[PDB]
This record gives sequence, structure tokens and C-alpha cells, in this order.
Amino acid sequence: AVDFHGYARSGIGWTGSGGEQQCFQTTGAQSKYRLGNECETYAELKLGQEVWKEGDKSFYFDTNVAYSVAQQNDWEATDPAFREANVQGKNLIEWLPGSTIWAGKRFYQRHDVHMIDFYYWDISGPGAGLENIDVGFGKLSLAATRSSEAGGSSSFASNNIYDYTNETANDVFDVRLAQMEINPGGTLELGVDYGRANLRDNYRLVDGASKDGWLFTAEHTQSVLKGFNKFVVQYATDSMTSQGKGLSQGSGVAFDNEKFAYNINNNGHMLRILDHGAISMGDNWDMMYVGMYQDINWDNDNGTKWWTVGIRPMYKWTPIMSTVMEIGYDNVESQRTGDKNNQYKITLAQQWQAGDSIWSRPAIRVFATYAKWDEKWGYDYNGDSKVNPNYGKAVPADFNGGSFGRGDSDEWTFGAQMEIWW
Amino acid sequence: AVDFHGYARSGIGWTGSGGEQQCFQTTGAQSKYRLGNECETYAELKLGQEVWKEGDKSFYFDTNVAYSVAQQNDWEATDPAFREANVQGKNLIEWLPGSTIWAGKRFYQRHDVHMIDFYYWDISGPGAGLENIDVGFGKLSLAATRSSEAGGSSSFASNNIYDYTNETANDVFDVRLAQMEINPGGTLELGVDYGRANLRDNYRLVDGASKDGWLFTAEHTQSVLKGFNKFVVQYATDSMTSQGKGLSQGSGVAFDNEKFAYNINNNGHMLRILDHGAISMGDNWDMMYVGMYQDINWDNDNGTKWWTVGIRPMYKWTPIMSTVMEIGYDNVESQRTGDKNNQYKITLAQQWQAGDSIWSRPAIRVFATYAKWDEKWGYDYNGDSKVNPNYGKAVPADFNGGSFGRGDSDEWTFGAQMEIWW
Amino acid sequence: AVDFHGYARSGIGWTGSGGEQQCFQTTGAQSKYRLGNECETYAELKLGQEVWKEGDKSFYFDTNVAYSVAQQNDWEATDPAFREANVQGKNLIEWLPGSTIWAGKRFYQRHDVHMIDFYYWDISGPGAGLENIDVGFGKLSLAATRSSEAGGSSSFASNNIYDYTNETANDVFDVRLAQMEINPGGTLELGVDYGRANLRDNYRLVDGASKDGWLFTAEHTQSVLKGFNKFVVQYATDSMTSQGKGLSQGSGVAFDNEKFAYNINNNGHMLRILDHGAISMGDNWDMMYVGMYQDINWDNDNGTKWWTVGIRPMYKWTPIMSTVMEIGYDNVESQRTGDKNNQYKITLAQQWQAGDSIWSRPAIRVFATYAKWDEKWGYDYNGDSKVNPNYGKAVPADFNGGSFGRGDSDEWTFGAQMEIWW
Amino acid sequence: HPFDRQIVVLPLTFRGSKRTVSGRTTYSMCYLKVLMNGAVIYDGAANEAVQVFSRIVDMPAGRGNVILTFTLTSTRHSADIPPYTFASDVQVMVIKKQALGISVV
Amino acid sequence: HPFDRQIVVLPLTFRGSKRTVSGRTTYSMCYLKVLMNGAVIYDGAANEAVQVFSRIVDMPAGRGNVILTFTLTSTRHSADIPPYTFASDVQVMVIKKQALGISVV
Repeated sequence: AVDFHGYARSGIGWTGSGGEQQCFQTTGAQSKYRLGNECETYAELKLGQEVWKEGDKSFYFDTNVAYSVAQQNDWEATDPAFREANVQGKNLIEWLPGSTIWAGKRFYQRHDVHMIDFYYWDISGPGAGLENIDVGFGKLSLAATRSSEAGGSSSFASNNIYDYTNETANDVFDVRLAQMEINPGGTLELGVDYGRANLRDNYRLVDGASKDGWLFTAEHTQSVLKGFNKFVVQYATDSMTSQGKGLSQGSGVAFDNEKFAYNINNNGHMLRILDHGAISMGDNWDMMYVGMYQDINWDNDNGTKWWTVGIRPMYKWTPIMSTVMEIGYDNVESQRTGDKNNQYKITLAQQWQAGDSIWSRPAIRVFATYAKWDEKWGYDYNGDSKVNPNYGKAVPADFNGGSFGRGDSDEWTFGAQMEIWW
Repeated sequence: AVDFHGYARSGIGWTGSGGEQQCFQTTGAQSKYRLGNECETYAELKLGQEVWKEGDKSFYFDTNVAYSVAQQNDWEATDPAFREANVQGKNLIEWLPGSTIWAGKRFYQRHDVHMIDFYYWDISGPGAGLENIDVGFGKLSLAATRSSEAGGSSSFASNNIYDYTNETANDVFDVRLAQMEINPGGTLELGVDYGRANLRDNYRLVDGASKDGWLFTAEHTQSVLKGFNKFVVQYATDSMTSQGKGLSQGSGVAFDNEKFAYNINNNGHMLRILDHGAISMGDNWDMMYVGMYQDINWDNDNGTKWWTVGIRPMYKWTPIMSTVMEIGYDNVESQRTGDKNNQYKITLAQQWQAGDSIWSRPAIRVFATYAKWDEKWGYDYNGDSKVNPNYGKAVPADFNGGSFGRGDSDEWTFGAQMEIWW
Repeated sequence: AVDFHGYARSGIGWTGSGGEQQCFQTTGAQSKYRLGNECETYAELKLGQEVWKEGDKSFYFDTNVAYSVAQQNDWEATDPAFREANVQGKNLIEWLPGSTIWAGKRFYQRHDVHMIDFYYWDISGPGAGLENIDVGFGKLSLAATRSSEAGGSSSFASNNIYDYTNETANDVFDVRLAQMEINPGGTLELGVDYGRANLRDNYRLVDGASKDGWLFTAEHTQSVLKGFNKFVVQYATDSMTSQGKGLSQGSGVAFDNEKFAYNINNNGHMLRILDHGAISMGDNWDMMYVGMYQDINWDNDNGTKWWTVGIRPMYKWTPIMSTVMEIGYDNVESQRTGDKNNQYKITLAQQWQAGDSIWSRPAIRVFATYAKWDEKWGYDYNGDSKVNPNYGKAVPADFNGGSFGRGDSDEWTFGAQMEIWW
Repeated sequence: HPFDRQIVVLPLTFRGSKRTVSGRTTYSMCYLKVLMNGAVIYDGAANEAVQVFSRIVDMPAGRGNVILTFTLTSTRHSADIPPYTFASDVQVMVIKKQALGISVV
Repeated sequence: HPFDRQIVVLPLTFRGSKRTVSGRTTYSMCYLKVLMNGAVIYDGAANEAVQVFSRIVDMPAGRGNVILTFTLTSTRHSADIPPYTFASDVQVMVIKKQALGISVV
């Protein structure tokens, strides 16, 4: 009675100028338009089981192993990620009917925009929680989750950043109040995340480290046109700004190309306004859309302003065959320099899908993608942090005769790809 | 008709002194009490199948892949262990009814103590055998298994230990006579294991290597108070003493931190007297209990004398919810220094389990653990084997200004966990 | 409704001289007689599922993860190969009933000799295609697949081979026409594969590289004696001769053991005449046979001329138990040196299988193998491509006082094994 | 000396270490700081890969004595694991610049 | 010479190798043994990483001739694969100690 679930994507592609497929993402952006822009094959295989059930009480056990290979060969040995292994007991507590007590490594209530493949509320990982408490007007969920950074802690009082190489754990405490009916056909959900860096005994962080941070999020879901529209506003402070999805990095220390610690301090704030949805028009048109503005303002001046606007309409020739288009525009302005790099991508595909909706998966698509970009800044990662004072910092495209970013250019690719979730 | 089985444990934890959860084990002990004391996320997944069946004759195929991650992040790349892949044919021999012929990598008839998570008879690995031969009074099982060491063999005649770096193979041959009825409710099982180092042609071991060893085990299991009590006596000689569960390491050579060979010669004997069991008192009380004495006497004096005493009671308020305590005591005396490391640990947990027994798994616990230890000796693993003459040797905690062992201290942790076997 | 399929082999073995089981394959030959010669534990697990089915149209999703371990220990960490992840849609096109559109990483229509474990037509990998097109007389299939080499491409105009260390992508375009009825019981199949190295912009191959090549395959399957007989003729030119199974390697450079590039230029051709089959005589005798001549003629004079001939009879005492003998002979002549090295092996096994055919699997074998070889040439692979000017080239077995090849000797092994496909 | 000279510091190799215990990886870093007359002229760090420091310091005639200070510090893995680093000896030669036999350009 | 001297052995880099064939890993170790007047003063081994030997031997005045023996041995991967090791030249200088030109403290 094993439950087989998961996700998968894989295909083949060629670049018009020569070589294997190239996937385009403007520097400074944290996401790219996924249709016709997948550089690799990714699978998540989940083998679950309802191991015990009496009346309404039950125990469910779920695993998830993820593989990510480069689709260049048949034998591609990799390091599979044991991403999830957890047990959830449902209806066990009588004082709070309908609630669940869960423990383990879990994909805890991930919110994402599918078109850009961008998670904006994702605190997944090892944790434990009490979920779906009926509080009357809404449903209350409490959770505690763990993250970790490969460095940031020193065993002794040192002023040398190279000494801060010890892995440091972080704790996220999350409380969400969801399903609050405030509108006819529309619901509201609020969420508060507090992230902290849990240091060991006689261990310390670099001076000026954020050491903790906050994340406040509000999301309104409105059901219109046989689809949905989600409008979300998020505000993160300090250690919660490096990732922006709900996990904390309070150390502010990274490992460069040669495994030497260097300062990526993230004191500041981040404001994200997002509106994404899926809409059915007529009996033959479906359309995904996203529009988002994200501003990361850091105290070391390395933040970014990011504008994203994209649509993906699909026309149904037949309950299994459809023609999909995707037009997306990205514009990122640096804080250190002030330069703007932007890109626009147009993808046209013909796809066969197992259903009549834009969300219907087992899909096989033959696509042609065209991206045009210009880029006035990039990140300096040449050499190493010991000899490069600008390592990891945003610098203009021709700083002191360098070549940073992707420049002003244009490219087109094509190929075939399968995508499925089951 | 795939059979999905396996085991898993995972959770989250904190320590009072600060940091991620720390799990406590006395120096010189080969096990730690497991309630609220697991440092990692572990999961064995087994996808078996009955591929053929005619009358009573049957063929069963079994697999097992294991993942062990540090439960510090969501994405944890890992090298999974391919633990089992084997085929067992049952009732295939007309002469011997009920006997099964098996071949492959197998978890072959492992005996273990659950509280300390300690296997005392584990010869699992690649091999083949004929099992469950009915001989009247009992059941006779014969098996052959292979283990290996990363070094120990030299291709040429040499006196430099650094030249003994080629991997060596060991064979174990196991004969077991089980299910003897001696007293009403009592069952006896005897076992003899012979282990030897299988040297490649024109290959040799260091002078004075054990090169072979014996393991004699006698276990009596009695059914009492709706549970059981197992009293086992084990005696190992030479190459079977280094590991102590039934595999041989006859080379007596180990790699140091920098991959240099050094001598870990295991000439001597090991005596293990163990008594562990599970008892049920009333309709509300359950208990696991453990008593172990293991004396490893080596010719180089690097042996140990380990006493372990443990109790784990469980009180069931409701058929789902219970409170579980556990008190454990370890005391290990080093052979070459004469010092003693002792520790006692008390953990209290509240757990929800899928059943009314101490063995009912899908179990979610919230626990608080307190361990107090005093260690007067430790192992010197500083540097490498070339520059350190005490590398791998037991030394007093205050040896020439060094600090060995965990010292004298105490620590309290807490958190949540899930354990399941299905 | 998850479908669990795949393949596995695993066992235990000893060598007569001493140590673990040794594995005998002639130098120059690309395969070895596998009965009693399989050297490691191998297992491909496939978790497939039909996720959508309507009328005649269907969507099938298939995965395949493969593990290969040395079967020397219980805990054996490995890097599994994500070998397949693909989606196939059947009867999705009304113009071509019965055809399938597939995309992903696939094991695409492999042809093999089981006796020697030899894939003589295998273009598996990432790709996409349209297959099983009914054209009247036969069935036409078109596919595109990607392969890759770890080096062979330079970022700039260079004359130093050490500069050609960049991954080179190769494309294979395959057209097959199968199932021609040319005689009673006989079926003809013709395939054409064109392979070419795909170079990124401003990237170049070494001077004189093969770049692109061809493979032509003709295969005849005859249904005789309750079994089959396949006679195949294959002609490969240029980049398709290095591997010879339908994948292209058009760069001509490879990495040595210290990650330095060196030239393995494969200009030339390869002729392969093969005849393999499996028949059943009487109701008690089964038979496998193989005979193959493969001439790889290169321009750097480093090809080979390989004669293989082997039989594998099987006598069935019982519908469960049988005795299998396998006799094989290999003779490889070097093009560079003109020396011929040869080997013959005879193995006798007793096996219990799930069926009355030689193709019936869940098989447990107890085997004893003998193999006698005389080797007059070998491959020079000691040192570096820099210090050694003969690196990778065939040299006589006594070249300037060196020892190349396995010499003139014989060896016998024995043990047990399980093999299964389900 | 009446003419300018060259102080050549021959290749000095220093190296740290990395050690994994119970799945936790720790570093022992080797720092070499080289000062000319109190002015920092080299600041090198090593974790696993060896680092080689060799230099030429031009000392002119009449300016005064040249003092080269080599300070090497080693960081420990933890509070109970001592540092495990390596550093070769410091060997310094003094040569003439524009000598008779050898001439380098 | 009428004054004590220092025999400095300049950095000598020796290194072994590791080769993996058919999943079986073999080492080729490089052993360097340095004797002063027949007494072992250095005994080093290299497997994969380079090892650097550089030393100061204090020879006083009137004690007698100083003999430094450098023996280097290489072990093969197996009976068929020859050793693959590297070892740089042995270079020895003799200096004055407590000289007035260069001083070292």
C-alpha cells in the first residue's frame, strides 16, 4: 500500500549559437522563467504510507529523495539529497480536534510561483510542529525548524574572519493563521517567522553579525475566473534577508572558492510585493501571470531592486494538445553601483498534456526560446577573497577593464522537455 | 505487489548550553542509550517482492538502501549505502523441508538490544547460505559472509607499517543451532563463527597479526510477563574481538587522519555477558531493561572493561499517549591506564505511538534529557600516526598537559523526535 | 499502482590462489563471459507508473536509479546513477496510430548479448523521439540523444593539448526501420545513427579531431528451435568507433589519472559481424551461443581485432534445478604491435531458477570457474601522459623490461551468486 | 656595503589542516605575517593546500638596516584538539644586484 | 674552519601517488631518510600530499667531519605497476652563524 508521489523534469535542448542548451537568468535575480529554460533534470521521489488508522486518528509516514543531474550522459553518478523523512499523527489530540502533530524533515507548507519557479515562503527542513488547530475564525499552525550555515562560528575570541569556519545552526519559529474569510470568495493568511543563530558554548559570531531576524508575511487568495489570484506582501529584517523565504542566516559569513571565510553581512531589510495567479478564459484559453517587486536594502550597500513581470498563455487545440507561450521581463538594479541589468524572454512551445488545464501534468513539450539581455553590472568572484577586495561585490560591467555580467547580447535555444508531478 | 518496508528516525533538538542537539556517549563504550539521544536522521528503505511462488516453493527478492544525514538542513547531499540486495528461495530442496537457500548482500539474522541500539551478533554482508534445516530438536543454519578492511596487506615483503596499505578481505563462516526447547517457555540458540583474513596471492600481513579468530555465542530466551528475557554469553578470540559482533579484522592495521597506516593489533580475547529484556506489568506499565559486562583483553593492553545498566519504563494514560522514562549508566575502565569513565543519563519523554505496546512504532516523542559524566581517560587522536606515538592509545585525561575525554560535566538537551519501523 | 521493475546481481566468491574473487577479461576485449565472472553487486531499480489513460491514449512515466558496489562490506557508500527519468505518450497523435512521443532520460531500445554482457547497439541517455510509426512494411522510429565527454574542447586557439579540458557535448540522431518480414519467421531491422560533436561559441576541438561519424546497423532475427538467432552486421566510421554502440565521441582527447589531457583520436572505422542466439533442444537442454568478429582499424594504429566464441548449455533435472556449463574463448590482436593475446574459460554451475527456461530469472547459482590465458601485449598506463610517451598505446608484454598485460597463467575461482530481473 | 643589495627570502612552505570528527569538520589555519621595518609586506593564510612565500626585498645603500620579521601563528581545531600545522624554516640570502657572472632580466 | 657553522638543507619536496584501478586503490609511498653521521635525524613518508624537508644541522669547530646521508625509496603500486613518485634535488649550504652581515634571532 505504498504511496508513490513526487516531481520530475528532464529533456534535451540545443543552443542556436552552438553547444548544449543554455538557460538564461539575469544577474541579481533569484529566479528565471522556467518554460524552455531548464538546464538540468531534477526528480523528487516520495514513498509514503499510512501505517496506522483508527476511526479518525491516523499516522502517516513520508520520505522524499531528490536527484539532480545535468542530462549530459546515461551514467551520471550524483549525491542524492535525503530531503524529507517525517511522521505526522492526525486527530491524536482530543482537546484540539482536527490538528496534527508532526516531526522529522518536512516540506512544510511551501508557497511558490510556478511560472518563475520561485518559492517565497519556504521554511522546510528538520523540525516539529502542531498544525491546523481550529481556532474559530481561522486555522493556527505552530512550527519549529532548523537550518545551518557551513561557517560563521569561532571557537575562540578572534578578529580574523578566516577563523570563523565552524558550522553554525539557526532556529526558525513560525506561527501562521490561515483561512481567514474576509471576502466573498477570498481568504487571508498571516504569518510570523522569527529566526535566530543558535551558538554553542564558548562560540561566537563575527562582530556586527545580524544574529537574528524577522519575517512578516500576509497573503490574500481570491478565487476568480475558475482560477486564483494571490497577492502577498512580505517584510524581512536582518538575518532573514539573505534567503528571503523564511530561513535565517545570522552568521553572515561565507566560504569562497578556496574555502576561506569572508563577510557577507546581511543587516538591513527586504520588502517583497508579489501578485501571481492562474486564470481560465473561455473554453480554450488558460493564462498564468506573475508580477513582483523585491527590494533588499543592506547596510553594506550590496542589496538589489528586482522587478519581474511575466505571462504564460496557452491555447487548447484539443483536450490533450495545446500551444503555450511565455513572455517574461526582468530588471535588476544594484545598490552598490546603481546600474540596471535587464532581460526579456519569449518562449513558444507545443505541448501534449494529460488533461485540459494549464496545471495538468505528464506534459511533453517541444519549444523554441529566445532571450535578449543587456547587463551593466555583475558580481566579482575572480580569484579568492584573500587577494580580491571586491570578492562577491556588485561591480560595473567593465570595472577597471574587467568583464562582469553577461554583457549586452541575445540568444535562442530549442528542444524538447518532459515535466510531471504525480 | 512491491513490499515497502524499512526503518527511520528523525527530529529536532536543542541543548541548554546552546547549539544544536548533542548526544552523549561514554568514552570507551560502544553504545549509548537511545531515548532522546540520537544525533542524526537515519532511514533504511527496502523494496522487496515475492517474484515466484508455486505450492510451498517460493522466491523472494529483497533490497535495502540506507541514508544517514546530519538533519541540519533541507538539502543534504549524501552517499547512500547499498545495504541489501539478495534472493532467498524457500522450500526448494526436497531432501530438507523448510530450508531456504539465499545469496547476495543480506542482513543475516541480527540480534540486537534496542535500548542501547547495540548489535551483539551481526554478521550481515555479502554472502550465501543454507538456512532453517530441520534437524529434529532444533534448526541448523550455515552461512558464509565477507567483510573487508581498507588496508593491512602489502604486495612486497616489508617491515614499514606504511607499506601495509592494500585493502584486505576477511571471510566469516557461521554455524547456528537455534530453537532448542530446554525448559517450559525457554529457547536456546548456540552459534559458532570462524573468521579469517583472506590474503591475495603474493600478499602478506604485518608480523604478529591475528589473521583469524573465533566467536562462540550462547543465548537463552525466556517468555515471561507477556514479554521476553534474553541471557547471552559470548566469547571471542583474536580477530573477532576488534569489532565484537561476528566479523573478523585479522590485519590489525588502520588508516589515520592523513591516510597513513598504523597498528591496531587485536590479539587477545573478549567476554560479553548480557541480559536484556522487555516486560509488561499491569495494563498500564511496560519496561525495557539491560545489563551488560564486556571485557576486551588485548595483548597490547589497549582493551577495556565496560559495565552498562539501563532501564526504560513506560506508563500509558491512553492507548495512544504515554510517558516514557529512561535511566542509563555506563562505566568503562581502560586496560592500559586503569582509569574509569562513568556517566549516568536520565531522560523523560511524552510520546504518541501507533499502539499500546512499547514496541508500537510510528512514535512521536517530546523529550528532555540530562546526562552527567566524569571521565578520567580518553583516546589520543591528535596529529597523525607518524608524529604521535600515542595515536589511538588510551591516555589519562591530564597527560602532559593534554585534555582527553569529555572531562567532568553535565548537560541537558530537549526536543522532538520520530521513530518508525514498517 | 506503482510498478516495481529492474535488474540485480550479487554474490560471494573466492579465488583459488587466495583472496576475494578475481575477474577474468582479456586485454583489448570489450566484454567477458559473465557466467561465474560477475565481479560486483549491481542493481537498477525502476519505479514506473501509468499516470493517465483514456480510451487508447496513455501516459507512462518511468524512472531508473542504479547502484554498483564492490560487494566487499555491509555499509558501502556509493554514488547512485540516475539513469532514467522519462515520459512516454502512446496514441496521442491521430495521424500516426500506435506511435509514441517520448522525452527524458531513457534506455532507448538497447540490443545486447546476455552471454558476454555486451551492448552492441545502445544510444541510451537524455533525448526525445517519436517511435513505432506504422509505415506499412515496417515500423519507423526517430530519436535524438545527447552524450558528453569530460574534455576535448578549448576556450581559445591553442596548440597545447593540455588546454583541451572543457566538456564536449555530442549529439546522436538515430533513424530505425524495424520488423521487415523477409522470410518465414525472419525479421529484418536497419538502423542509421549520425553522431557529431556540438561545440559552444568560440570553442574548438584539437587539430585533426574526428568531429563526427556514422554507424550503420543491419540485424536479422530468426525464430528457430523454440528460441531465436540474431545475425548483425555493423559498420562505424570515425567518431562512432571509439565506443561502437551508437554514441559519438568526436573530441579525441581524454583525461589520464592525474587529470591531464591526451590524444585518443579515433579516426578510422570499425567492422562488427556478430551472431548470437538462444535455442532449446529436447525438453531438457537449453543453449546460448555467441560468435563475434570486431575489427577496429584506426589511423594512429591503436585499434584491435577481436574474435569471441562462446557456448552455454544448460541441463534441467527438475523444473527448478539445473546444471549450466559455459565455455568461452577470446582472442585479441593489437593493430599497433601485431601480438595476439588469448584466453579460454570453462565454468560449471548448479542453479535454482524460477522457471524451466534459460531466460528464467530469480536464479541462485553455485559455481566453479577456470580460466587460462596467454597475453603477449598490454596497455601502457603507468605514470602520466606527460612523462610517458606511450601512455594508452598497446605495447608488447616485455617492452624495455616492463610488464604489460596479465602474462601467461591460469586461475580458478568459485562461489555463489544471485541474478534477477523483474 | 657601498652598493644596493637584494634580500631574497627562499621558498617558505606553510600549511594548515582539516579534520572531520563525528561528521563535524574543523580547520587549523596557519598564518604567516612578514614585516619589513614594521610595515606589513606579507599576510598569508593556509587551511589545506600548501602555501609558498618567496620574495625579493631591495635594500639600498645608506638608508639603514633592514629588519624582516616572520610571525607564524597556528589556530586549533577546537578547545580540546591542538593545532596541526606545518611550516618550513626561514632562510634568507643577500646578493649584490648586477653582479659579474649572473645577470637576470 | 675555526668557527662553528650551520649546514642548512634547503626545502626538499617529496611526494608519492595514489592510483585507483577497477575500484581498487593503491599507494606509491616516497620515503626519505636523513642520517647525520650514521644516526637517523629524519624519517619522512609521503603518499599524496607533498612533504617538505628543510633543516639546520649545527656543526661545531673541531668535532670532526659531518656526513649527511639522504636515502630516498619508492614503493610500487603493485607487482605490475612501477612506483610513481617525485623528489626534488638535495641542496646543502654551509653558513657561519652569528655573522656580522646577517643576524637572525
